[PDB]
Amino acid sequence: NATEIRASVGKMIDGIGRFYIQMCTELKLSDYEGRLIQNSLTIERMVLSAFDERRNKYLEEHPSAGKDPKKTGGPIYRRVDGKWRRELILYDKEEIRRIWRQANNGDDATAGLTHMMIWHSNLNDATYQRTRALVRTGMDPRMCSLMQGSTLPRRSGAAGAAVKGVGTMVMELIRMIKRGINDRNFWRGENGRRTRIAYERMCNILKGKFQTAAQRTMVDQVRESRNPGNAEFEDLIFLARSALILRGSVAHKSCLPACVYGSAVASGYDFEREGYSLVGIDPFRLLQNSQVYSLIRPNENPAHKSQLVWMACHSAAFEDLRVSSFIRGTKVVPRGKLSTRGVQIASNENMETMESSTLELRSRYWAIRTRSGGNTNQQRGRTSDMRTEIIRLMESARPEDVSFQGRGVFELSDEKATSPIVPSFDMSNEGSYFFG
Amino acid sequence: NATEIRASVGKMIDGIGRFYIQMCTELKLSDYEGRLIQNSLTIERMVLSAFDERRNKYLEEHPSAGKDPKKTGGPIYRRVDGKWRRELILYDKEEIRRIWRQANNGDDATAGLTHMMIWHSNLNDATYQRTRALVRTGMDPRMCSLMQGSTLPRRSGAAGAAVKGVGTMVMELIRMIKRGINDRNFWRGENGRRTRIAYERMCNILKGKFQTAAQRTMVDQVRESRNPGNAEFEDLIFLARSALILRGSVAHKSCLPACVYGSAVASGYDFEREGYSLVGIDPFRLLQNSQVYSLIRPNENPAHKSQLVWMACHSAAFEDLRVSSFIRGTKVVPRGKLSTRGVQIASNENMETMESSTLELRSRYWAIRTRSGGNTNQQRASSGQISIQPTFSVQRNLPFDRPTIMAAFTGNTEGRTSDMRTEIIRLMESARPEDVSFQGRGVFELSDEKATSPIVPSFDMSNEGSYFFG
Amino acid sequence: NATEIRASVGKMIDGIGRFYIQMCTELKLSDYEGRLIQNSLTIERMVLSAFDERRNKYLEEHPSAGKDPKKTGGPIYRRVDGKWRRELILYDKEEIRRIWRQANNGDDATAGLTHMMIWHSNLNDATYQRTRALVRTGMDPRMCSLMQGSTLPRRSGAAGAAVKGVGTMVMELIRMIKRGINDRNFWRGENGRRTRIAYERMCNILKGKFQTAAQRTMVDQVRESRNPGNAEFEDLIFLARSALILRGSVAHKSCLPACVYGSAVASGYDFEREGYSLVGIDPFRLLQNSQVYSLIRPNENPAHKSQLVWMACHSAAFEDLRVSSFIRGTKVVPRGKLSTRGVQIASNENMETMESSTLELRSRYWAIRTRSGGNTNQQRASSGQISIQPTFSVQRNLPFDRPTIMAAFTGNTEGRTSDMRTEIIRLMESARPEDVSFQGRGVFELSDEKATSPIVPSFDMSNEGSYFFG
Amino acid sequence: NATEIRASVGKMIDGIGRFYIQMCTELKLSDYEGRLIQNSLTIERMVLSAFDERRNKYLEEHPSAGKDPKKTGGPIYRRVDGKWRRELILYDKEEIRRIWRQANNGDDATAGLTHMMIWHSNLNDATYQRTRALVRTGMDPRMCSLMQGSTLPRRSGAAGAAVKGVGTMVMELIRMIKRGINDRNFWRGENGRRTRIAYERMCNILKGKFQTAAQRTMVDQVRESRNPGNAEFEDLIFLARSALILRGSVAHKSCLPACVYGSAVASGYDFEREGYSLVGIDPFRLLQNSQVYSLIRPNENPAHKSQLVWMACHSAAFEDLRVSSFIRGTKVVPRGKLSTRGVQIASNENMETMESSTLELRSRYWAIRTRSGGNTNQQRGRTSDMRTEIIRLMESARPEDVSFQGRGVFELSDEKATSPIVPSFDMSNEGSYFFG
RNA sequence: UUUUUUUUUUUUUUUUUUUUUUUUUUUUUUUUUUUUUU
RNA sequence: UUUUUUUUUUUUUUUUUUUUUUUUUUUUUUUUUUUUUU
Repeated sequence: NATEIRASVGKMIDGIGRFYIQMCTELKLSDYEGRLIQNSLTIERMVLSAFDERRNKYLEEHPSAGKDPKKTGGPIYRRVDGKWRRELILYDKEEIRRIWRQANNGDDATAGLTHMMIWHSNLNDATYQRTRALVRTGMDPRMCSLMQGSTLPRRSGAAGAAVKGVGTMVMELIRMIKRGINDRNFWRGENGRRTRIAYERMCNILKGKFQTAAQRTMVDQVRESRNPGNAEFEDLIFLARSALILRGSVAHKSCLPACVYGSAVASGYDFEREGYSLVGIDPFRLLQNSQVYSLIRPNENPAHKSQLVWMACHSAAFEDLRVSSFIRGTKVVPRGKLSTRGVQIASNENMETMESSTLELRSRYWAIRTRSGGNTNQQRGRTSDMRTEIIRLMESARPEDVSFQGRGVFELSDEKATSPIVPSFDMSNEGSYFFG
Repeated sequence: NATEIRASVGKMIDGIGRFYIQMCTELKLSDYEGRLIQNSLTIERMVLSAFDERRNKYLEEHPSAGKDPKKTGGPIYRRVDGKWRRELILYDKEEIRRIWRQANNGDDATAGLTHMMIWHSNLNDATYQRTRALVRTGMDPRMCSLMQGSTLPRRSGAAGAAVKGVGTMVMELIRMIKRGINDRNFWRGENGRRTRIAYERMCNILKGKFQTAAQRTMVDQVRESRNPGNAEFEDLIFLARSALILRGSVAHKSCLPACVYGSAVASGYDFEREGYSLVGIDPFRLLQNSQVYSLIRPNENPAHKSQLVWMACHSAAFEDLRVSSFIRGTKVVPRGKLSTRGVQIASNENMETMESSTLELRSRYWAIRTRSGGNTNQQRASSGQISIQPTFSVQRNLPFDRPTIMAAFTGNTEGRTSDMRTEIIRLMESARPEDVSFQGRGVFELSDEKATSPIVPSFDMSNEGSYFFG
Repeated sequence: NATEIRASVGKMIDGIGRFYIQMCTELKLSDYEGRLIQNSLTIERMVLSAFDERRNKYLEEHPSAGKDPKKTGGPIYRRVDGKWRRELILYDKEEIRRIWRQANNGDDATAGLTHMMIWHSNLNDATYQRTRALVRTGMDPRMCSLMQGSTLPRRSGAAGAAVKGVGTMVMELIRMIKRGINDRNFWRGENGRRTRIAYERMCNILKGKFQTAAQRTMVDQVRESRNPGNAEFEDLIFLARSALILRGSVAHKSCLPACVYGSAVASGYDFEREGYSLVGIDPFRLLQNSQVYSLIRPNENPAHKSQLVWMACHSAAFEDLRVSSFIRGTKVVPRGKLSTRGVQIASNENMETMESSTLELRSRYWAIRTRSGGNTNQQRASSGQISIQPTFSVQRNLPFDRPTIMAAFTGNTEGRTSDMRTEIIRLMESARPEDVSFQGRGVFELSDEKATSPIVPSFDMSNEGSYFFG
Repeated sequence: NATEIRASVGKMIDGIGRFYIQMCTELKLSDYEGRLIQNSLTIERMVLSAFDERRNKYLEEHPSAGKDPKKTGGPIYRRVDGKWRRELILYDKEEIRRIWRQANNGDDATAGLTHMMIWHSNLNDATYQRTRALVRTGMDPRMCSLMQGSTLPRRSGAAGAAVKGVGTMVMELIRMIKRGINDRNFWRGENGRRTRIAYERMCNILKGKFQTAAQRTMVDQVRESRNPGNAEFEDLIFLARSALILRGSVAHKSCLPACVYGSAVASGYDFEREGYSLVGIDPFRLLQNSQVYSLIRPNENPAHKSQLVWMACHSAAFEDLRVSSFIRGTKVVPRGKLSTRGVQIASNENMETMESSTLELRSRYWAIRTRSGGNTNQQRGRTSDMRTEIIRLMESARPEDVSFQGRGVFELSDEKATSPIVPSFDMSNEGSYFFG
C-alpha cells in the first residue's frame, strides 16, 4: 500500500512546516525575512549541529574553538528600511531539541533530519564539487558527476544511504582502506570489528545500488579480501569507471527550501488529509505558488541564481542541461559561464553591497524521477577477468542508445499521468555537460 | 603543532651561537675581530670541510695538493693597531669535530650544517652566478634567475633540497645525463642502480617543487624513459623555460652571519625559552640590534657592500629590486653599476690597502617569505564532466564522452613532445606581465609582532629596472 | 621482570580488600559478622551475577523466575545475642557495578573477577564433584581427579583457562560434539564459525596444557577432523585416560576467602609497596595471622570443616593426603569418613540448630606450587639421526633411512587410531607407581623468606590411603 | 704452492704450543696437571672471552652478573697427594691479551682463535646436540646430523665459515627471518643494511657449500625475495631436507687438545722446519705419542670417555660408527648405551668422588678427510618446480650407492700415501647411527 | 692461494623440554542435599 | 513496505590547490677575479 507512506511523509512535512512557523514566531522576523533562504540555511545547520549526537559527544570532551560550549555560528540576516545587517546570534542546542520534540508530537523526527541533510547535500553538489579530495585519493577529476550526496555523513539512515552516489561510496571506502593501510588497524579488537561491520554495510548498499550482474559479482568478490591493501584500490577504481557507464540505480529525493514548507503549512494546506508524495507532482505544484526571496551580490545576477536554486531544489545539477531547459522552458546556462558565486555568504563580506530580490521557480512541465537506470543496459578468479566483460560492454555501449522507453514529460494541468508529450532536440551540440 | 619546531630550531641556533662563543674564546680574537664576516666565512668552510665525510673518505685515499693531511686554508684576519694582517693558520678537522659534539650536547648537528651550507649558497648566488657552466651544458644565459642553491652539493638533506632552485636541479640532472651518454654507465651493476635511485629522488623533489598539474605530469612522463639520451635534454630544457613563468614553489631559508648568532647568544638571549622561527619576524629583529664589521677595498664603497650583505643574508638577490628597496627604505643598486667586488678576499691581495668598516642591516619594514608561487597559470585545464546521471525520467540519450572513456581504460602514445608543448605555449600566451600576485598579504611594520595590520605598497616609478643582472 | 606482575596483583588485591571494607561499612555488620565465610560467598555470587554480562543480556530478554528484574538471592546471616537469623536481602547489580568501578580506581577489575570465580571453582571441587555429568557423557567415574576448575564457565580469560583441568576441557568439548551430532549445527553460518573458533581456542589451550610430544601431536591430528562425529569421542576419551598418567601442566591459583583480604587491607598492610605473589609464601603468611569464623551444623564437627576450608583455599583437594598432612602437621581425613556436609547452607535449613565457631588455618610448613608435571614419560621417543656425514674419506656406503625420508616429504594415512595407542600403551607400561618426582625441590619452614634450605620429607606409614575419594 | 700454507700453520701451532708452555710456567702446575683436558678447556673459554671484542664492548656498557668487571669463571683443578680440588681463580683479559701478543711474535693470532673455537664446536657437537632450538624453530629432530659447528658464533672468519654445517646456517638464517617477521626490522636504516649484508654473506657461503646445480639455483632464487616472510621458511626447510641426501661439501678441521700441542712444542718438535698439515697424517702421528689425563666420575667408565675424546678431536661424531671402529680397530659404542656424561664438570659436583686417569688415542689406521661429497651425487618460477627435481633425485638415490671411489684407508707406517687397503664390512646391521 | 665487525636482558646446577602474557552474546535449567531421577 | 551508533587535532575568509617531515661514499679539478680559455 502507498497511502500509509503518503500519510507518514505528510505528517513529517507538516511537523517541519509547523517548526518553521514557530521559528518565525520566536525570531520576531518580518514576512519578507521569513522568505529568505539564508535564514533557513543557518537554522538548518543549527538543526544538524543539534542532532549530531556523535559530534555532540565528541565536542563535550573537546572544549576548543574558544566560546563553543553549546552554541555555533548563527548569522541571522535582518532588514532595516531596505538595508541589510547580520547578527551573530548564538542559540544553544537543547531548547531547540525540545522545540522539535513538541513540533513532531513527542517524536524525534530523525527522518526529517535525513531529508534536510540530503537537501544540504543537494545544494552542495549543485554549487561546489571537490576534485580536491578526488585527487587527494588520486582519482582523476573526470568523474565529478558521481559526487552526489558526497557531503552526507554516515549518521544518515537507509533513506539517506539511497541517495548517496556511487562515487561518494568509493571515496568513503578508499578513506577507510588508506587508514587501514597507514596503520595496522584491522586487529581483533572492537574497533576493527566495528569498521569491518560498517564496511560490509556500505558494500551491500553498493551492490544494491548497481543493476547488472557482473558488477554485483565483482563487488561480491572484492569482499573476499580480508586484508584491504593496494590491489583493491585499483579494483574499485575500475568499478567506479565501469559505473561511469554502468551507472547505479541511485534515487533523487526532492526536498525543498525550509521556507517553502513553512509557507504552505501556514496557509492551512494540511498534507496528511490530501496525501503527499516525494517523487510525484507534489514538490512541483508547491513551487508553482511559492514566493522566495534571496540575497545577491552587486555583481551577481538573479537570473542564474534562480536556475541554480532550481538545481539545488530538484537535484538536477548532474543531469543533461537540455532536459532541464525543456522542463524550465528557458535555456539553462552551464557552470562554465555562470557569472554568480555560491549561495552561502562568506563571513567577511560587507553588507552595503548586498541586495535582496525574488527567485523564479516556475517550470512549464513536470516529470517523474525514478531510481532506475538507462534502458541502454537492458539493450546490452580475480577482478581482471570480469574487467574483460567490463571492456566488452563498454565497447558495446554507444552514445546513441535512447533510454527511458515508455515514459515522457507531462504537463502541469494533468494530475493522474494521463498523456505525455515526447520531446525532441536537434540543436546540434549546445553542450550536455554542466562542468567544463 | 609549531611549538616543537620552534624549540628545535632555537636549540640548534643556540648551539651554533655557543660554538661561535667558544671559537672566539679559543682564537684569542678581540671584540671587533669577533664581528668580522671573513673570519666566520673561513671558519665555516672549515666546518663543511670537516663534515664532508664523503670528501674526507675520497681525500684519505688521495694524498695530493702537497701539505693536505687533514688541514686546509685558514686565512685568519687580525688587527694590529689599525692595520690588518692575514695568517694561514691550519686547523685539523678532528678536534673541531669533538668541539661540535660538545657544542650540541652530544649530537652531530647536521641540520645546522645544512643551514650554514645553504647560507653559503645564498651568498654565492648573491655575489656570482655561473653562466660558464650554464653554457657548458649549452643552456642559454637568460635563465640566471633559476640558479638558486646552485653551489649546494648533494650531501644536504630534505631541508637543503627544499631551497635548491629548479635550474639547479636541471643542471644536476643534465650532468648525469651527459655522463650516461658519454659512457654506457647504466649497467645492471650497483653504480647504475644507485645513480638511478638518486635520479628518481631528484625527480620527485622536482615534481614536489612545481604547482601546476601539466608540468608535474610531463615530469612524470620524462621518468618513463629508461635510457636518458638526447631527446630528454631538450625535453627538460623546455621544462626549465616553462618554469621560467610557471615557477616552482621553492623555499627561502633565512640564515644569518656566523657572528650575528654568536653575539645574540653571548648576550643571554636564549632562543629555546621564547621560541625561534626561520620565516617570521625573527631574523629581522636580531639584525635590528646587530653590529657587523667587514673588510673593504680602497676602491670599494661600503654603501653597496651593506646592501649586498643584506642580499646574502635574506637571499633576495633574485627578487624584484623595487620590493627590496621598499623594505630597505633606500634604493637598491642593481649589479650593473655596483662599484664593488666579491665579499671574499683573494689569496694574493695585499693588506696595506684593506680597510675595515661597519655594515648597515637595518630595514624599515618586514615581510613573510613563504614557499608559494604567484599568479601565472590561467585558462589551462578545468577537468569537466565525462558522464551524466538521469535526474528526470525522460526518454532521452545519455551523453557519454567515449574517446576519453577509451583513454581511461587504455591509450595510444601521446608522447612528451608535440603534446604538452601546446599547453605550455597556450599558458605562456595567457600569461601577462600585469597579473598582480600574492593577494591578501602585505608588508608589515617593525613595531607589530602578531601580524595585525599591513600597508599596501604601490610603485608608479616608471621602469627603474626590476632585473638584478643586466 | 617480576616486579611489575607483583605490583599489579598487589593493586588488584588491595582493591578487592577495599571493596570488602566498603561492603562491611555499607551492610552495617559487626566485627564478627565481617569474618564469616557465608556472607562473602553470597556477596561473591552477587559479584559474578553482576559481571555475567552474557547472562545479563540473556535474562533481560527472558523475564522469568518471578521477581527477578535485577536482583537474585542474598541470604545475609546476622547475629542477635548469640543466635543467628537469615534475611533475603535483594541487591540490584548496577549500584554494585559502580561501587566496583570506584573500588579499582575507575577500572573494571575483570582479573579479580577471574580469581574469585576460580576460587569458587576451587571450593566446588573441594566439596562436591559431579560424576552425574561425567556419566551423562558416559565417561567412567574413575577420573574424578581431573574435574579441577569444572564449574568455571567460558567467560574467564587466559588466567582462568590456565587452571581448568584436562577433564574439564574434555567435558566441555564433548558437550559441543554431542550438540553438533544431535543437529546439523556446523553450517557455514556465523554460529558454526564461532563455535569452530571456540573449538580451536579450547584445543590449543589443551595442547599447551600437555607436556609430552605424542599427546600434543595426537591432539593436533584430532583437529584435522572437520566433522566431529563419534570416532573423536573415543579418541578424546583415550586422550583423557592417557592424561590420567601423562598429566597436563595445570596451574594452581592460590585464592583466599573474601574476608582474609579485607582484614589484611583494613589493618593497613599495603600490598603494592612490599609486593605480592600468588605462588610464593604470600597466601601462607596472610593466613598465619588471619581469624575466620564459620557456621556449623549441630552434627557437623569443626575439626574436619577447618581442613576442608584449607582444601578450598589452597586447592589441595586433588593432591595426596599424606603431603597435605605433612604441611598441616596433623592428619587430614579423607572424604570417606568426613562427618561434615557442604560449606554452603541449604535455603530450607532452620536456624535454631546453627552454631558459629572459629576455623584453624595455621600450617607448620609452606611449599611452592608450580604448574609443572611429575616423573611419568620414559623410553617413549629419542628422535635419532636419519642421515650421516662423511668425516673420513673412505670408500663406503652412506646409510640413509629411506622409508622415513619418504615420510618427511610425503606420507600415507597413519590415523589417530591403531597408531598413537601403541605409544600411549607402551608409556603406560613403562610407568611405575614408584617413580619419585619433583627432584631438587623440597618443603620449607615458615621462618625462611628467600627459599634457603628445605627439609626432605619421608613417609613409611604403610598404605594410609593417598586417595581423597573412595 | 702448499709449502707456504704448511709453514703458516706450523708457525701458528708453534705459537699456540709456546703459549701453552708459558701458561704451564705461570700457573705453577705439575707435569701431570699440565696434561689435563679440563684446565685447557677452562683456559680456552678464557681465551674466547678475551678475544670476544664484540662481547667485551657489550659487557663494558652492561655491568651485571655481580663481580664481572673483566674476569669470568676459572675453575682450575689441582692435585693434593692423589685427591683433587677446584679453585675459582679469576684472570683478567688484558694481561693474557699481551701474553698472546708476545706469544705470536707481535701478531694477534686470530686464525688460531678460529681453530680453538671450532674445536670447542667440535667437542660440543660430539657431546650434546640441541633439538631444543631445532624444535624452537619448529624443525623436526630428525636432522641432528647437520648440527656441525652449531655453537660457532658469527665472529669467526672464512676458515670458521667453512666447517659450519648446512643445518647451522639454516638455524642462523631462520633466527634472522623470525626476528624480521616479529618486527619491521628491514627499514632503510643502517641496521637493515648490515643485516642484509650478513644475509647475502651467509647465503653465498651456503651456495658455495653445495655441489649440485639445482640446489645452488634454488638458493639463488630464494635471495630474490626482498622481504623474507613465511614462504621462505618452508622453502629453506625443503632446502635442508634436500641437503639431508644432497649434502654440502663441508670441511672437517682437525684440531687437537690444548695440551697435545704444548707437549709437542715443549719436546722441541718445531713444526715450521718439517712442515705441518691440518688434513694429512699430522694430527694422527702427534697423537701416536701423546699422553692425556682426564677426570672421570665414580660411575663413568674411561673406556667410552677415550672414544668420545677421539670423537671430539677428529670431529667424527657425525660419521658412520663402522668406519670409526675400523680406524680405531675397536668397536665404537653409540650414544644410546654410553654410560658416561659430558666431558665438562658441573659447577656443583663434589670432589671426593672425582678420579683422574689416562685416555687412549692410538688408532690402527689413518685416512684423509677431504671436504668433498659422496660419489653418489656424481652417479646421479618458484621453489616448488625445483622441489620436483629434488623429489626425483631423492627417488633416484639409493642406500646402496658406494662413494669415495679411488680412495682408501692407509696404514700408519706409510708417509707418502703409497698403497691403501680396501675395507669391507658384512656385519649385518650393527647400527650406523650415533643418535638413536 | 684464500681471510678479526659492534648495536636496548640469557645460561657451565645436567643428556632431547619448562620457561611478559589477557572481559564475547545467541530460542527453557537449578542453592530444598553427598555419586542418580529426570 | 523498508529504517537515529560514539571512539586520541580540521574549516563557512572563496570556484578545481597549498597545506610534522629528515647525515650516503665510488678511478684527476680550483679561493690568483665579475659572464670564457681550457
